[PDB]
Amino acid sequence: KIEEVKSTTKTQRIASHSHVKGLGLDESGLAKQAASGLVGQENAREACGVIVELIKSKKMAGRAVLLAGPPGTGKTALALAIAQELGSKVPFCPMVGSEVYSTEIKKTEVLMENFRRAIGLRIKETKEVYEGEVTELTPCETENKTISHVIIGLKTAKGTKQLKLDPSIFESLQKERVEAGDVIYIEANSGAVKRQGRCDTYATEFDLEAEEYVPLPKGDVHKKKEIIQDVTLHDLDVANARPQGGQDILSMMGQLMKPKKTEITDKLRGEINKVVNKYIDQGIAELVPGVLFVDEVHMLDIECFTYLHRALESSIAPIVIFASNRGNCVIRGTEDITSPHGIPLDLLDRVMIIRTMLYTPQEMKQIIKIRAQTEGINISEEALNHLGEIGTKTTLRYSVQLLTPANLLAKINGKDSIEKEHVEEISELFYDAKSSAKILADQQDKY
Amino acid sequence: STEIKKTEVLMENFRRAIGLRIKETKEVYEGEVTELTPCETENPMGGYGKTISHVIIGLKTAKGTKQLKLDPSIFESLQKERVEAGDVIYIEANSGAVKRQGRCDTYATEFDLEAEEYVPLPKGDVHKKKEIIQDVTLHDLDVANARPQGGQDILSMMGQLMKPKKTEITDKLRGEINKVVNKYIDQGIAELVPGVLFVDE
Amino acid sequence: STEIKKTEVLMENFRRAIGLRIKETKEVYEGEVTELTPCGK
Amino acid sequence: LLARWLALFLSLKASYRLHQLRSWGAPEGESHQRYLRNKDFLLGVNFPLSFPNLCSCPLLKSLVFSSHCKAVSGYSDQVVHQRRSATSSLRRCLLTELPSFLCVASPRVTAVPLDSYCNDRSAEYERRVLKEGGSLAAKQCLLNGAPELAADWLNRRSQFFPEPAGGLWSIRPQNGWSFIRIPGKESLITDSGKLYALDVLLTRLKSQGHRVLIYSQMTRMIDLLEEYMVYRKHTYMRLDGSSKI
Amino acid sequence: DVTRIERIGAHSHIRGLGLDDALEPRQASQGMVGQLAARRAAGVVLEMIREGKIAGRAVLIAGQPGTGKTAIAMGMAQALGPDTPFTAIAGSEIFSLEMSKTEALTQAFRRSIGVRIKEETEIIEGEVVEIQIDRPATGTGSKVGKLTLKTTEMETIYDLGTKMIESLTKDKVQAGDVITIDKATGKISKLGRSFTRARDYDAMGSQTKFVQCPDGELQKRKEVVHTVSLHEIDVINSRTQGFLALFSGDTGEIKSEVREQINAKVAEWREEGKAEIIPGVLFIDEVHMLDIESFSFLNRALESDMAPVLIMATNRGITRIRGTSYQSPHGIPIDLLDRLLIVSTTPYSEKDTKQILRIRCEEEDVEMSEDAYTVLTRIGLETSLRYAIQLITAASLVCRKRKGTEVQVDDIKRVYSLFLDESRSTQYMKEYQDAFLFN
Amino acid sequence: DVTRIERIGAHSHIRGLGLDDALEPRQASQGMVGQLAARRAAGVVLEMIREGKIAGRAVLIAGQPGTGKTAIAMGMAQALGPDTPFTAIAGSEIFSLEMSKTEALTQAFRRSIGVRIKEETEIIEGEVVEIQIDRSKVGKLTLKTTEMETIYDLGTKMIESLTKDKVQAGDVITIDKATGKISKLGRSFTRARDTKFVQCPDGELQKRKEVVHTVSLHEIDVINSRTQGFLALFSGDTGEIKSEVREQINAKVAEWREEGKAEIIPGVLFIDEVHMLDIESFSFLNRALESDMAPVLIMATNRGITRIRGTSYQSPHGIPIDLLDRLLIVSTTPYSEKDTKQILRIRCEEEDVEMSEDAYTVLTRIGLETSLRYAIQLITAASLVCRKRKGTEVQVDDIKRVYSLFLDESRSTQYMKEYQDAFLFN
Amino acid sequence: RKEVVHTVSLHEIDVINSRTQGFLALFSGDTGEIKSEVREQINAKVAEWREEGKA
Amino acid sequence: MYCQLTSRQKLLYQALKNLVMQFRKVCNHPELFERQETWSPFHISLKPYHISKFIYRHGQIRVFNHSRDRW
Ligand SMILES: Nc1ncnc2c1ncn2[C@@H]1O[C@H](COP(=O)(O)OP(=O)(O)O)[C@@H](O)[C@H]1O
Ligand SMILES: Nc1ncnc2c1ncn2[C@@H]1O[C@H](COP(=O)(O)OP(=O)(O)O)[C@@H](O)[C@H]1O
Ligand SMILES: Nc1ncnc2c1ncn2[C@@H]1O[C@H](COP(=O)(O)OP(=O)(O)O)[C@@H](O)[C@H]1O
Repeated sequence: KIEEVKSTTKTQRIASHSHVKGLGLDESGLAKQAASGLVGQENAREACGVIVELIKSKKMAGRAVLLAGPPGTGKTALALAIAQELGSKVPFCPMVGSEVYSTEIKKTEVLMENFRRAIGLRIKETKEVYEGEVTELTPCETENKTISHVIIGLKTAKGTKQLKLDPSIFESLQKERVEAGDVIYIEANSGAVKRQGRCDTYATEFDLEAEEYVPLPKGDVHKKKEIIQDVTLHDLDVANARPQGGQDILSMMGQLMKPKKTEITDKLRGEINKVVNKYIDQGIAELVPGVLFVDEVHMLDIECFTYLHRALESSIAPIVIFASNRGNCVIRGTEDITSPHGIPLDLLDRVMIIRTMLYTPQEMKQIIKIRAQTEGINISEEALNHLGEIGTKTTLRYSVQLLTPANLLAKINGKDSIEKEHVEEISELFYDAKSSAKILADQQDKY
Repeated sequence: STEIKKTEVLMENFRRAIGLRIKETKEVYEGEVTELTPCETENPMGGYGKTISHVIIGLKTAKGTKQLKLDPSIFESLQKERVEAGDVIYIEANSGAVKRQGRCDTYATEFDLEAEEYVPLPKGDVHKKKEIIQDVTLHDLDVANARPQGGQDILSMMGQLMKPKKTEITDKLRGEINKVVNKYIDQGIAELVPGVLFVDE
Repeated sequence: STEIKKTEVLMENFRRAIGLRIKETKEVYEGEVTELTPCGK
Repeated sequence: LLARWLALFLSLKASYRLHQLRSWGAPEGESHQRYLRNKDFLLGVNFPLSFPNLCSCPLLKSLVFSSHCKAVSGYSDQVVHQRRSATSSLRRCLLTELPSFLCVASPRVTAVPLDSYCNDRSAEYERRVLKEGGSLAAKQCLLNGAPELAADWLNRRSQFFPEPAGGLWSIRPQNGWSFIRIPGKESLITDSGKLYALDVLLTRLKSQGHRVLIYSQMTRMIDLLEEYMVYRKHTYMRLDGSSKI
Repeated sequence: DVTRIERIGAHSHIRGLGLDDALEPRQASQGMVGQLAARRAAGVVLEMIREGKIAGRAVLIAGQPGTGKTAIAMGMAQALGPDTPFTAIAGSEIFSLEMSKTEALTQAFRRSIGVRIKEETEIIEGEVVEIQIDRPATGTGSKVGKLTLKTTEMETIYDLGTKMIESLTKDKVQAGDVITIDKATGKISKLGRSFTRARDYDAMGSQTKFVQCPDGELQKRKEVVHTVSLHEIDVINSRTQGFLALFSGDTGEIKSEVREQINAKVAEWREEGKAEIIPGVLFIDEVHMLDIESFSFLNRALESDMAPVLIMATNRGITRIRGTSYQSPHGIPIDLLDRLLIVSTTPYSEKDTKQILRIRCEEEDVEMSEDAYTVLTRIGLETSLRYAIQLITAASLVCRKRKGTEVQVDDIKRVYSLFLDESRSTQYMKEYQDAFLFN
Repeated sequence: DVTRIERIGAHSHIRGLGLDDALEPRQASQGMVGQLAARRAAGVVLEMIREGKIAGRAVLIAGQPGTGKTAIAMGMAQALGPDTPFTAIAGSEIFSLEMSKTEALTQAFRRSIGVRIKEETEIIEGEVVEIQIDRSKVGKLTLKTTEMETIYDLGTKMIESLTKDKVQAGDVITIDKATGKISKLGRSFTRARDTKFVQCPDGELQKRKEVVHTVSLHEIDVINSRTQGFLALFSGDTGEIKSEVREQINAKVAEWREEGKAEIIPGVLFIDEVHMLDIESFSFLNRALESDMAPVLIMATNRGITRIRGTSYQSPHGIPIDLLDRLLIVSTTPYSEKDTKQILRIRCEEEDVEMSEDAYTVLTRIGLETSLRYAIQLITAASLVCRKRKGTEVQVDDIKRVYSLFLDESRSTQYMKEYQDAFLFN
Repeated sequence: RKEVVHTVSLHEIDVINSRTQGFLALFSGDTGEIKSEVREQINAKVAEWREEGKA
Repeated sequence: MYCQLTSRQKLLYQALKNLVMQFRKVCNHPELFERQETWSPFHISLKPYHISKFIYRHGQIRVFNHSRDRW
């Protein structure tokens, strides 16, 4: 008789690049005219094609490319297209040029955090663990007396064992306030203890208690498992520099204090490199060297640019992508010196430059269409042509930005779609950079 | 300031120029302890050897001596405090807490040396009461909430052995303090005095 | 410096340039310990 | 830094004793408008909002609410409901602890603190002493808060109304100190659209009072249904073909 | 007599945008008057904020000093209401000594995305009849006990657990206390004493006002809505037991790996229906204070799917971008100005000026004659609007000091002689040109 | 194959500094070519480093960009190798937020002078054949090599060590007899039944092994600085290290040097891009180069007569005459066509790619039109278009394709002059 | 048995009241930005002691 | 009554689209296919930092200067 269903969970939010799904190549490496949500830019998309081959080759260290071209030309969108084309597995580290100016560590070292974060590593961590209901807890003592050894009895649905354990595990059980009848998990590699709560066998022993009870664990008490960890080299560099691991008073204390950054010594990266080369030679690991993308690179300091010379040459370093949108600009921190793209010529020799074209009106229409069917809105043909008309006079971003304001006006007067009168009305409310600069230059006596 | 951003030094001074005027009672019992006398019930409850209904503490002050009656949980705390007859002690009537000040000055001769500073006998009655009209700036509330001073945890002791630092107090703490001083101003508990900030130069 | 004011680094170095010259006898005992006997009472 | 800590712990004891003496008498000047006294430079107790006065006054203790070991969000209104009649009322501006599940970030990696091996019999006792914690005084001082608080904690089981611990033992973070995670049982619902649909039907039917049978194909599915039905305490019974006659 | 913490300030009369349901501005409504073009536009972006589907959209409000840019910003703050987060930043506030600019903006963004959680829990709310606590003669410490609670209708006995016993005894709970216990949290709370059992009593154990005995069933539900920003979710996750950092603001430059992980787990709580996400507004007032370093952060921050709707305001013409040589519109780089829609405000007529002064006098409880409004309207066109808004209270106070009930024209001419307009002070600065310093 | 952390980078092809015994460089060997003047000069500097006897000395490698000034400085590091400290920094790496700019150079100067010592240790190594224990305590151990066996009476501090570390019969173990530490190497192959497996040691069980060890002079400062020093060595908490501690440690090492219990091993500081230093930092190099513990330092620069940082003054190399007077300047030179093609062959060996001889000719033309470095970057991208084409070898039309995909700086700058108003600022 | 005179400068009373163990900073130098609420409390107290004749 | 796949199920369902009871199991509950593992951070130790016996005997200013440090 009846049919029933439900769904009310909100979507992910729509965003200024969420229509980008890939580079839209064919198998020859040519760009399709419009595919994967992109249009145009073939002379750049083919080049980005060679760079996604370059990442997936793993062979190179410190190769770098610069996406250059006017505002609104899609340089960030193409860098996102590279990120989508690599999929989830390979790390892509986004960065903005003004992020180097930390107040906690030198600019020159904030770049090394990102360089070490853009190299990914995969590990088969063969952990082993004890878990169960604690049926017994009995410490053992030694000469001047103090604790020396521990008995813990554990029980699970598949058996029970009377374990013999290190007195640091007793100190750790005491810290977690573990008692008989508690269900606990112990990571034997790490001394770590997690108290889940009392076993459900005791679930009504009081009318009130603060606990939430848990079911008795399944399988044997003592067992090992092949956990697969995805981690960056930076996550090895930092965890050794201010360790929260282990069970002692010093690590337990150092976890609570303010987590200031610190200027990591090269010798520690030397140890991490020696360690991970052993994990690769044992066949435990896989390395996944990925991408560092520095958007707005043109306001790195000449300190940073002169450090990038040494970084991009390092046989460790990840592949790099830069973006810039500047002409013959003065390089920040130099005051005297003007160069292409806001980048010193000394660095500009070290990058393969990808040149980004401006759009024709007939490409504006096609981006705007693809954008409207991403915003989730319907538009009539003369209305879409009027956004293209505006796009010839103004800029690509402005013609996109008029869409949803017009869609609100459309449904505020009950229509299903944007009509030209809704775009034409919206253009009277929301000025652009060009038209505002006119009225602001006319009225300049009053501002 | 070197500690904190320019605009926050202005925002703190904008919060110094507003005062609460908040009035409350203090009530306390204090005096030299003349005796500690637990009082039994001749019938115990079933299965137990003896039972106490209350403890009497005799307290003395320059105005007189009074036997206070107290619930028997006090006797546990009166052996956390190392109390002996002829100490001077006080009990917070709004809270039930008890504290020891020292041996009473009348006994400051029973040894030629002893390792405590002797306390003069309290004056006024054994039970004291007053109102006080306390005043605090909203900036005092901002700092007292941003950096608590009670020591019964390692974060507070560590935070109190470390150097004190001015910190960029969030618009959320300002928000919560505004929400609660309204709760008391509506009830007539707290007066408010919008003050003046004067900047020279 | 980045931990102290410029005038402090002058003052520290002005104080490194004045020396005390203290005389004491060095007195070393060393060897295998043959016994220990502890000997208010 | 050990003597710093003990001299601090005693100074808090001295603060409550000073505050009473400082606030309940006015015997003019000590030899007729002459002579200061021991502790007279300690003025940190004269502030109305200082801890001894703030604890002695019943009311200021509520304007200084952000205590160092509680998850206070700030104030909110609350609603309370009767089970019978569905009648409800509003509580205006009360403190709230944050929900028990916002603490969900973790280090990706947790390294052992670095250790200096050395090739000498006298040297290896020193790193051993450091691995223990270098005196029982300093160890008890961080772990339980002060050596008197440790000596007390060892017997607090024998006291009716104990004080809080002062140490690292004063702290209890929402997950415990370990980052290791066992999946929350609510995940059974939110992993299956069928099990989510079932929970809204069982809350529908339990509110209506109807008796219900559930049929499934797989004994491994009946295990999943049972662990859900146990977790929501619905009452349950199962008769798979592996049940005895 | 009574006076709450919030009082009559520079925008307290504004209570919304005064739009009809067709999204047209009424000539005077909700405290807004005149200014049709910008109020219309503000209505559209307010509707876009309530829709919330789209991320990182932005608006710059522009026009003369003293023409309601901030008025319209507060108008939409009140029209949006308290349940959806609106963060006001004056552009100077990001220049911290505790943290860098890109951190201070990332905090200002993430403070402006709300995660909303219903906490529903079962409470016991009752009056204590009696308690028994049992303690071993020495032993391992296996404490046990019983507690009893009442209402005006019902009462019952609870057999107590081990952690309950310490939480009860920690707060000195006793017969005659009224308490509210949360069964899931394991936490007590104290409401006061009932009038009854407090007679069988000693030298004082407490001093507070009594509370009436609780009614209905002894066990009852509670519901709370939390509004927790992404910023405080990141701070709580930055260090264990970090909860005080939400108030002190002392956590600087939070690890990127926290934000990366919270962006995932906040999406999971939406897909579980466990928490709502409610994207709000960031109002960067006076944005021409941001450096070109900070604008270049906004270029690439304002394209995250977690970005709030961002509103600038500014009053500057062609002026150089702070921290650089380059002249540009509004003091903003075209790198950013290309990305956001500009809403243009307009100067005021006699009608608008008089109508603004009239709605201001209503909120300040002032009576003035139409002649006094005529001269104040003249003053508000001969001089900037804020000076006229500054004579109103002074004229009401001079009127009160001479015990008048209504402000007359000569009360305003008195106050105009007494407090100077900038244009008149900067004129007197010519006679004393030898006596003021550093011209 | 698998990839370790080190992969093919901008200097990976350089495996030394190819020289005859005469300190004359042959045309191409050890992975680098040409630069006959600069490489003969670098040979003489490499001998001054290896001799060690002269202290506080400097060479500045200067010349046009792309001329191998980092190449010879990186080859010199490979030729010097382990067992002598070499440390590299970029000039903008000393500008710490957390440490004085002048102290950061003082650390760089003293990472790069080594102390070397030798110590003798009684080490026991063998397969554990059997282990026994009782309830004070007593117990018995047996160890085996391929050439002997023993039984042993254990003492209490060993008993607690063997039992703590779960040492089991059939392990192969090393016992640090001075310290009670146990290292386990694996299990014997004959007990691999019921992981890592290994053969028993050779020779006798108890060897009085000699260990040579080296600590950088700075690494002694950090050990001395804190209640535990070595944490601050790795974690970077070393900052403003108290100069009276250095005044003691330098004088202490100066007596170990001559009582003969230690020897000091002068290393190298390579302060790359030296023109980034302020005149404040040059004022430190002016004087820190005149003390016995100073290493030799190599500095590299590519600047003409230029404004020195922190002033309006212009001087050669971007260095004040103040400091240039301390040092010897070796000039690199711009490459000829022959050397240019030969570098491209060696990069093609190091990247492992084949290309046509006329492909090497057109790529050499591109190299001479674009100052080499851009042509080196085309090699890899050409091979990737060849791989897209399923080609065996890079052809001229693979290079002409990739040359149109990726612009050099000159064509990029020329195209930036067409749309000159569309980019921001000029 | 005697009374004695101490001279102590107002800054030391300001530092001693700045934190729980403030007197260590009189020697260590490691203090700065003393809260203005302390300095104006010390004015009131030191003026009060002068009116009470005690200092 | 109809049901969507959950956000986690859709991944495994596509892997099956790329043997009908192996297909039903994932659609019914993903714990029938793979149980959610007990996650924990990656645990690591470096080498212990080796300090020479010579440096430990003669090489700390806390030790070799103790007679001076007394003054
Ligand atoms: N080729 C393209 N294909 C699809 N979307 C594009 C393309 N070029 C630009 N866009 C879109 O238009 C806007 C401007 O591009 P963007 O990458 O932001 O420019 P810019 O490099 O100057 O910062 C973004 O919404 C972007 O996703
Ligand atoms: N349209 C308006 N309706 C009502 N009051 C307004 C209006 N425009 C401005 N005001 C009021 O006049 C004053 C000037 O507005 P303000 O927001 O401060 O100007 P702006 O931000 O543009 O410089 C404020 O007191 C404000 O409340
Ligand atoms: N002599 C050489 N033999 C082999 N490769 C060289 C040689 N000289 C330069 N190279 C290569 O050309 C690049 C340019 O020289 P480099 O030393 O890096 O110049 P610079 O330091 O001025 O930027 C080197 O990084 C290396 O890849």
